[PDB]
Amino acid sequence: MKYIQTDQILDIPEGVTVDIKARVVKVTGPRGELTKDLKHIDVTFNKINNRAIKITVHNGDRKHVAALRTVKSLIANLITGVTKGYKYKMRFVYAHFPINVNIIKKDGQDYVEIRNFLGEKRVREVKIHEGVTMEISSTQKDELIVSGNSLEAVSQNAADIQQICRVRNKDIRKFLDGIYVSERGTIVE
Amino acid sequence: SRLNEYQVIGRNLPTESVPEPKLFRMRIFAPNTVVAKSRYWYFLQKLHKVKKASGEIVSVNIISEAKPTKVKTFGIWLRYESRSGIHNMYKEYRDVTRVGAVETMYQDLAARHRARFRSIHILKVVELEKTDDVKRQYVKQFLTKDLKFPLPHRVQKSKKLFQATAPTTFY
Amino acid sequence: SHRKYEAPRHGSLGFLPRKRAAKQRGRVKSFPKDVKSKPVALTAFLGYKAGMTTIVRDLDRPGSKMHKREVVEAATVVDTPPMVVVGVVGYVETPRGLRSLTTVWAEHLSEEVRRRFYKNWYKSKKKAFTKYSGKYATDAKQVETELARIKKYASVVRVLAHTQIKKTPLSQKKAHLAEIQINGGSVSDKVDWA
Amino acid sequence: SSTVKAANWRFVEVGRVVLVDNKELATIVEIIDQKRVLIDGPKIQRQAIALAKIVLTPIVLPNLPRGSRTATVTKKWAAADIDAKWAASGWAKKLANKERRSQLSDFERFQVMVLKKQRRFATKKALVKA
Amino acid sequence: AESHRLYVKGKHISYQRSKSVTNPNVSLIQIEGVASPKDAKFYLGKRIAYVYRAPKEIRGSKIRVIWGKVTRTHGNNGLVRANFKKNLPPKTFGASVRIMLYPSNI
Amino acid sequence: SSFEKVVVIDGKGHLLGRLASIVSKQILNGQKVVVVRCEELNISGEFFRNKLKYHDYLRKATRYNKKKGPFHFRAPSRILYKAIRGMIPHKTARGKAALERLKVFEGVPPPYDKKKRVVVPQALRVLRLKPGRKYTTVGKLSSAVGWKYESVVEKLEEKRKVQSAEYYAKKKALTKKLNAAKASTAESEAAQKLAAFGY
RNA sequence: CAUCGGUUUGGAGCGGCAGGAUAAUGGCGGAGGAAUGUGGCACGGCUUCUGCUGUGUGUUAUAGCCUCUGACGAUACUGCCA
RNA sequence: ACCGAACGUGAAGUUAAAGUGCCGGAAUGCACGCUCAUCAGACACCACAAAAGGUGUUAGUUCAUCUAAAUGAACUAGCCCUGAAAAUGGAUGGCGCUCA
RNA sequence: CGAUGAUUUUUGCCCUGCACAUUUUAGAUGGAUACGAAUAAGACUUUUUAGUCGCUGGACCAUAGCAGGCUGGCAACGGUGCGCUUAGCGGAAAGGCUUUGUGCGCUUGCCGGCGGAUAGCAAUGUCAACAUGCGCGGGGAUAAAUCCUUUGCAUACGACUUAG
Ligand SMILES: CN[C@@H]1[C@@H](O)[C@@H](O[C@@H]2[C@@H](O)[C@H](O[C@H]3O[C@H]([C@@H](C)O)[C@@H](O)[C@H](O)[C@H]3N)[C@@H](N)C[C@H]2N)OC[C@]1(C)O
Repeated sequence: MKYIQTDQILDIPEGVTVDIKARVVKVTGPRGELTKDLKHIDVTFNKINNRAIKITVHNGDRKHVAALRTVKSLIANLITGVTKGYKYKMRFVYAHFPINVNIIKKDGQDYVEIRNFLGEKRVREVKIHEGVTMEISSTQKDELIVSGNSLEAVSQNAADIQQICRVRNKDIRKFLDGIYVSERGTIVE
Repeated sequence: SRLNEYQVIGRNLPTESVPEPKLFRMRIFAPNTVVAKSRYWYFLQKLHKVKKASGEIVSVNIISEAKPTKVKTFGIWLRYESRSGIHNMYKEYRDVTRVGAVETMYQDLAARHRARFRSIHILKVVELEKTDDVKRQYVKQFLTKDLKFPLPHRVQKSKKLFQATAPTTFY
Repeated sequence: SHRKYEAPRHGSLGFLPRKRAAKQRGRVKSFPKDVKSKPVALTAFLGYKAGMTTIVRDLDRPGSKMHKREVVEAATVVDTPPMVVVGVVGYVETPRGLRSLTTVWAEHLSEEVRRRFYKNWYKSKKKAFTKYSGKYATDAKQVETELARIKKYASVVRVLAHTQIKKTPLSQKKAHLAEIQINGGSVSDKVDWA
Repeated sequence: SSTVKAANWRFVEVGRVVLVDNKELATIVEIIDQKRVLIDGPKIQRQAIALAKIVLTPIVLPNLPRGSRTATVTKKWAAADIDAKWAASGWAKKLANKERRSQLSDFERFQVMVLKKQRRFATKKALVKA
Repeated sequence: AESHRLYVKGKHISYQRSKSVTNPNVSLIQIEGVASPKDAKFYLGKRIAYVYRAPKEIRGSKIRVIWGKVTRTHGNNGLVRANFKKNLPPKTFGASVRIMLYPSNI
Repeated sequence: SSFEKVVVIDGKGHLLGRLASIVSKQILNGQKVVVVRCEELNISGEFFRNKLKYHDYLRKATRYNKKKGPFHFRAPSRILYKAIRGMIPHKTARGKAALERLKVFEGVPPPYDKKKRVVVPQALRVLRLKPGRKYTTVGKLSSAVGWKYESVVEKLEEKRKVQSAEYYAKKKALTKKLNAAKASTAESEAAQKLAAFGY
């Protein structure tokens, strides 16, 4: 409808410094550094003070304005991943065949190896994204821990694990086997 | 420049029974006086049972804007015909003259409703004196405190086909 | 109307036109992809088809009915006397494809490979490569500069080799000359090896 | 610190000085909508104009109320010395220099050529001694 | 000096034409530096020479000339209509012509 | 708007059809045109859509003999050439002469690497398209339909840009030196007299 | 090349006159009003009030605006100039 | 066979219908909006599309709950999307065009 | 489209200097004047706070002299044209961008002396790049292909693979 101005406020906490130039966003915190490129969006940024940043769209229509909240949420995930971390938990679900999951290394590169899924002889390997750590949890039986600074990478790599274990040619309501994301939270609470 | 506002005054031709027929006035938005009188007769023939042949135009006069350099918000009430029926609607415009707002309304109903000039009756054009009389947000957002806004992505219009310097859009 | 019954096409559309080949020597359309870490080595060789014979062999394929049993197989014999390296060609990458920059030849060429540059050898003065051999005599600095060019600019290096057809029972005296791409190492290693 | 780089856009707002027809100055008095404003100045006619027909300048008339009439705008304009601020800007100097150049006769252009010859002689002498 | 030009550069663009029929008697000429009908009106009535080279010498010269004159403007982009003593041959579409400064009114 | 001996256009960021129409009219009027960096040309619309359009183009071929059919060139400069030829009466001798005045290239080959390149504002994408619209880079489209030399052109363009940056650094150093020399000889009698004349 | 006659296309053309709400405006003088409320004052989060700042009250004050009107003076628009 | 206009042989001027990004003479002319389509659309006769759907977007109508900071329901009609399947490769005339 | 070998003992061929004369031209008539990238961005200075620039190339460079003659002085020791020389860089289609000394010229940076008429009041009023040929001059090199006979890895005939 061509709204004259739309604003969003980024709350940037005590231990972070969000550096922005030409829609390239670099968020430094106690757990490291995260970068995001936003050259595909027409937005502008204002430093209100050290603890707040204003994000603005001028003369935007409905969809251009819809992108504004998305921009703010993405940068906020950057901040909360550089200060609090991100941790996704996966549980192994099976009826008869135990799912054997190991973190192996080939070509000097880390992989997640899933064996005996529904008794299949095929072995499944999922490449581990950069900055994402996998860890077989010890407190809980049959649980995988996916952690990292980037919410996007951690969630995508957990989804890669969940999608590789789809059941074919069966009633999935009955054959409920798989590896599913059970908890989505933060490393430090 | 497309339109002017006219008053058109007319009556029935005097007869022995009615020597002093009533005078009727209309406010007509027209390109010229020929169209103005035509619109007057069109509306008088729809409202009252009077034809052009038994009446006469008494007066045609330009009505100029009182304050042509004062920014105003206008409310306009309309009856228009769509492809499928007849509808009433009310819209708001910002301009410095009534004729400017009416020209914008004609463009706007052409653009959004495919409503040609022949399909629109202007019920009433009113200058909205108070900010509370302004109802539509697409005009209400220009009535706020300390209004300011940039004009990003300026495209400069060149007089030559080939430019020896890289394009810029700053402003 | 449709064919009354379905049948596959006769013959392959991928070997068209069914014309005579432009040359009798089959040319290598594509060479193996170059791996830098490997040792410098040739990728092709030229020989002569001599005939076919029969062999007997023990088969090693577990799960086959003929596992650890003798099979009789047809085989082909290719007469392959050694080839002689007589030159080197450097190729540069261009937006229009590979382009040969320069070619450097050896000082001495045998009669059989120099017979390749003639249609009437016995009526000729045999002048082929007679002024080129002088480019070595003084100090071979022109040869060194051309090879330095190949090292500086070429991305693909191929060697020029010819067969020794006089070691075959063939009555033909012309040797077959071909380019064989050099794979492995750097371009400098390739030029040195050539 | 966070160090974000902000835009340096010129804003459409009351008091912003504009050029009209590349020749004459004016100031924004009111905003009509996204496309149109009311402008006024001592050397123009108060009018409603499209923003696309005028060019914003980096100069803002300070403390000009919205909807000011012609007398108010002229008084504020004279008090703020907007003409002086504009005439000192390199933009106005370039316009004035182009106008000056376009008035030269053939004989004056000849004089420019000979003066530039002398100028170049001096500049090259300076260049070698550098 | 290095330059000796006393004419304005031009090009033979086209004939007067509709979509399908051409009129060789009128040539459309593009004057260099002229981009509006306002600026083109300076050149109305000025003489135009098309100068070309021919194989056979006439009075010892191989250079031949076809003379014309600017008659009116054409369109909105500063082109002009020209009238030559002999119609310019169509092979000269895209060739250079010379717009003289005379008859002068400066 | 002057008549030039050659006009060399940097094709980067230009919209295909608008540049094509401008260049067609230029060459038809006797102007020689060179367009470089055709791999950097733009087409409006998302990449997938223009890929579908090129595949619709590919589908057209002479049924009785494919070798007589339309020939689908994949290189970006040939895509621009196809756009330009469709705007030329190319079956006339005058049209062939006009097309002989045009040259199109991937990258910036010599001798045009050391010549001035210009832009065409009426065809420039950043000036023409509304800011939110999607567009295609012709180099990416060409690779997706069979152009084989994207990486070669990219490498050679990197090398050219290194050399050009060195050139520009030297030019900038000399320009600064000359500017200092001009400022030193300022407040001179000739300089003041020139300033009175607008120069 | 000059001047004339016939036809015709132009110029940032220049000037005189008439009409209209004897334009409407604007400018000046006077009366009345209000808020997207200026100064002032009272309360606040960030300011060593370093456009800081928001909410209130109220009516020209350390900015202004709107309506009506009184005497002048122009301009646009349309038309005429033998 | 429609629109315009009816015809001796010429010069100059002006037009009708139709047009002015290139092919093609004439503007990438000035302006307000709408539309983004993984079968967009593009001009009378004329070279077709329906019933019916969409929380794509836009503008409107009528009710309702709201400070005891806006929101909810039904609906109208613009463009867009679905409904929309044929045989040689191919047609807004072609190129191509997306604040067109 | 590229690389590479050999290119006539004929008075034929190649390279090169000059001079003269011809033919051709899709169309010279001061100069195609070289960063890259972004565009809701670039650059400069302090300092990341802010100030400034652009808002078109109507720019930059070149531009005075019988189409640019003949002569003389002053100021600076600069600018510039042609011919030699050194060194480096450039392979995307490099064939160009440079740099070192050297010889002869010009210099409008400033001031002088002489010359142009009559082409008659305009007439392109003839000044370019490309190529070729002809006289002289200086360097340099000294082939093959086809027919024919032969072969059969080929073949209707041409063609092809061979040998002489
Ligand atoms: C306003 N009246 C519209 C009329 O304009 C037209 O609408 C078309 C619509 O039918 C087209 O859409 C239709 O036709 C296209 C194709 C055949 O063009 C199909 O791809 C599409 O599936 C089909 N729904 C749509 N793409 C454009 C509208 N203007 O069709 C009739 C109508 C819907 O009444």
